[PDB]
Amino acid sequence: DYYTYEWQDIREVRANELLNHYIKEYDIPLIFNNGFMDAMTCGEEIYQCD
Amino acid sequence: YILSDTSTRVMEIDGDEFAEADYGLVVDNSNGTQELQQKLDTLAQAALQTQTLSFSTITKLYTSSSLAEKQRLIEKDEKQIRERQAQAQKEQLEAQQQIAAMQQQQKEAELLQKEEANIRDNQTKIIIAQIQSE
Amino acid sequence: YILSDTSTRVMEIDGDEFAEADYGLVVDNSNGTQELQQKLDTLAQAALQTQTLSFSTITKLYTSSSLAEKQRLIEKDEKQIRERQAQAQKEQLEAQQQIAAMQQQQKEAELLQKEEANIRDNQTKIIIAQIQSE
Ligand SMILES: [Mg+2]
Repeated sequence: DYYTYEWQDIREVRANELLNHYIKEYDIPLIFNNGFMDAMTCGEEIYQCD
Repeated sequence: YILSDTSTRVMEIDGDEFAEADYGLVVDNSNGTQELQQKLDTLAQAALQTQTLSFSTITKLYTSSSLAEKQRLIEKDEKQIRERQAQAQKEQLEAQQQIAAMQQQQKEAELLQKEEANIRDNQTKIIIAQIQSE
Repeated sequence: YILSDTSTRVMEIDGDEFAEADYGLVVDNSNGTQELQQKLDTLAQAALQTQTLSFSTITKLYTSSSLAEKQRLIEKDEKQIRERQAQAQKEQLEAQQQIAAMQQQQKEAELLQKEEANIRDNQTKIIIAQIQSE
């Protein structure tokens, strides 16, 4: 079934399987939610990805 | 564990150093991709009925989380069934034709029987004419 | 008592010293997994009617508590019906062929009888003319 797939498709599945996991693992929507409170208080909204 | 067999071998085909927005892939939460997601599941629900997508495929669509995998499953399951219906049309066509072949083979067998049935009456009429003439 | 026969056996594999989120499993109460539980239970009902899913398996889905268990159960019974509907079509396909097989040999038995019938009138006819010649 990967003969009907495309190269931009296999790169897109791998990108989502990385992103769908770690959003649910770290609970990233809460990390972005604390960052909005600094946005309304400083005017700054910064994150480090390490 | 979080990636597949084909997804882990992407690391070998070169250049993965380069950002994904250089290879045509962007992170997008916008009204275009929610409209494409709501279309692609409504299209699958319209394909679940009329027996175009199996119940194996639709549960893979609900647990996909990527608009291109769930696009390829609609494409893959349509090509499989439309191949199966085209060969089912073909096997039903040749079956009535071999039925048309076996009825034709027996009626010329009936036809060849009555002509060999007739001549052996005719040549034995020559025999019963022959014996008493002595 | 609270676990299955398979679920007590993953302890024998060398992985349960580590967290579950290292093997792709997280706890989730979101809009994502709540929509999946609706989409599996609605697809179960559309499979219950149109005779694709039995009443025994629907009772297993309601008391399943896992969104991947009831994914593997709807795919289980749908594979059970598609093999039965394929073999019953093939059993009906050979049944018309074997009736057509036995109707073929019986009319050839009507064919092979009348060629050996008429020659028997012929060979006794030669005995008639040979007796009168003496
Ligand atoms: Mg028990």
